[PDB]
Formats: sequence, structure tokens, C-alpha cells
Amino acid sequence: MKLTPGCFLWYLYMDKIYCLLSLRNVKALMVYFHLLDVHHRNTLNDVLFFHFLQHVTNLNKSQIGMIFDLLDWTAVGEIGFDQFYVLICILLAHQDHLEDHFMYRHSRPVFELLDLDGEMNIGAANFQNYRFLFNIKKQELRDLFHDFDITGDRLLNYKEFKLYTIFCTDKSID
Amino acid sequence: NMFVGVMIMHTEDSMKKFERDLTLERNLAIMEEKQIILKRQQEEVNRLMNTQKSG
Amino acid sequence: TANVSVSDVCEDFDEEGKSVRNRIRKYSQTISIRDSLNLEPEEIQQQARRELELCHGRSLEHGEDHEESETSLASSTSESLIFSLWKPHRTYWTEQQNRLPLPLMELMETEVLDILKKALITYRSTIGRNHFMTKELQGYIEGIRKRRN
Repeated sequence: MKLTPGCFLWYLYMDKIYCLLSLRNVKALMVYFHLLDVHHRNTLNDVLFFHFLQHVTNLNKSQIGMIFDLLDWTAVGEIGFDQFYVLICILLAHQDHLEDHFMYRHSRPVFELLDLDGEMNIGAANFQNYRFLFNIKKQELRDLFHDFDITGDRLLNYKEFKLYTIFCTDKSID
Repeated sequence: NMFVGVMIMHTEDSMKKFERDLTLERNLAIMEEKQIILKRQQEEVNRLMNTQKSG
Repeated sequence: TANVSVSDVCEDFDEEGKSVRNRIRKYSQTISIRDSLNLEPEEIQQQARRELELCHGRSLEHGEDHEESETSLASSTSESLIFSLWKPHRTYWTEQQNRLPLPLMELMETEVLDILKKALITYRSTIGRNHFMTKELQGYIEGIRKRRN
């Protein structure tokens, strides 16, 4: 198989969702994950993940720890190969201008990445974590939160988040 | 007791209408900003269609 | 030592249909001319970039792939990445033409396998979470992997 049928379908979905499918990006990510995972137990330690983040993206230690905590939903103290691949695809050279539109497109559900609690609601801590992950002004984030909170309860539903993402994508395309 | 009750909900009924008017003004501003956004989007769509027709 | 087959490394990997062997031969001829004329490295790189741009910029009516290639080469970062990808592949094909495979490749493979085994043992066995030697070994392994990648 071409590195499992599930990952093949994920690569096909990424190619259908992105203008450029690159060349062996998933293979390079798998090679980097194999290099990071010393024991080759399909998992990586927090220290190894922070070392890889400092070597590649040169992110802060607190930001790397927050990203690892958000990615590892199992809370087992380790990050899997699939989690590392998902994080790499979410980053996708975030310094580029088109990476902002790629992150606005996000993924198929495009809600659970922001909703760390998982109760179909994104809080102020989740908004701050998203603003730490992707650079954005605090005033702009507050204005976006106020615009999204139509009911004034400071809670974002899945349909409201989808509508906001669609409006942002339409504004960016136009 | 009559003085305290009279004052209590005289001020309650005074600020209730004030807060309702302030929330109505905020809702009017929100509706107007949504209308401006919609008109801007429609103008952008029409301009894109005109450019595609003329190109 | 790329340790790759010449027939797989020069199988016209370019999507424009241009001959990779002919492009490498033209690049080698240009490099020989520059070496005879004592050209500087910056001028040599500029000439190689111009040659790659000319190879990509064929007649624009013969397919829109050439126009897209020229538009990509008109940039800086994408053009530099394309030139770097073409130059390493050209060097690998040129080395594989005459005689690439040779000794010390098995030595490098054995060294990589030994490093992987040592890293696996160190990651599997960790008695002390606050120990210094294990942390230093893991950090050195991570740095070596980052430098290799």
C-alpha cells in the first residue's frame, strides 16, 4: 500500500482541498516523525516535540507546550505519528500569506480544532490559544468574538462558526 | 417601608427602559453593519460578474 | 553518493516534457565554459537560472504548462527552490552516469542503523526522568536528526 489507505485518502482530500499537493510532503513528514520517535513506538515525547518545533519553526517553549497539550487529546504524555502529521498539515508553512487562507479553510469539520473543550463551544481560553497559534491582533480578535457572539453569551456554535468561516473565505476571495 | 419600595422600583423601572433603549441602539447598529456588509458583498459580486462579462 | 539508479533519476521527471539528460548536458557545457572564462559563482548561478528559465520558457502556444513554469520562475523563493531541486537531481544524474555506486555506503547505512538502535534503546529504557545523561543523549539525537533533515 501507498503508506496505508487511510493516509492515502487523507492525501487525496488534502489535494482536493488545496491548490498545490506538493511532492512527498506526507513522506517527508513521516520521515521526520520517524527521526523524532527514537524508540519507533508510533509516539513521540514532549521533549522531542519541543526540540523539533525549536529546530523547524523556532517557536517558544510555552507555545510548543500549549500546542502539544492541544494536540494530545488522549492526555497520555505522548504525541502520536498521526497527531504530528495533523499538526504539520495544520502549520503548512504558516509564514506564507496564503497560509492564512488555508487555515481559514481549516479542515472538514473546521470546528474541533478551535473547540478544545469539545462541548460545541469555544471559550476565551480557546480564542487566546488560537491567537497564540496563528498571529492576530488582540483588538481584531475581540472584534471578531463580538461579531460572532450574536446572542451575547460569548459562545460560538458549530453553525455560527461555519457561517463566519464562509463569510471570511468569501471576503478573502473577493 | 413604603419609601424604600417606591424608590427601589422607581429606579428599577427607570433603568429598565434605559437599558432596553441602549440594547435597541446596539441592535440597530449591528443590523446596519450587517446591511453595509451585505451591500458591499453584493457590489463585489456584481463587479466581478461585470469584469468576467467584459473580459 | 546518491545511491540511485540512473534510469530512475533521468527518466524525464520534469512535467514540461523536456529531456533531463539534455538539460544536464547543456548545464555541464555552460559550467565548463564558465570555468574556462573564470566566471564568479554569483554569475554562474545567474547563468544557470537563466538557462533553466529558458528551458521552461518554450513556445507559449505549445501548452500552458510552459507559461505556468515561467510565472513560477519569475518569483524568488519558488524559483530558488525549483533551481535547487533541479541542480541536486542534475548532480545525482551526472554522478550516476559514469559510475556512482561505491564503498562506504554500507558503512553509512550501518552507522545509521547503529544510531537508530542506540536511540531506540535510550528511548525505551529511561530509569530517571530527571537524569542528565539520557537527556543529553536524546537532545543530541534530536539535533542530529534536525541537522540531517
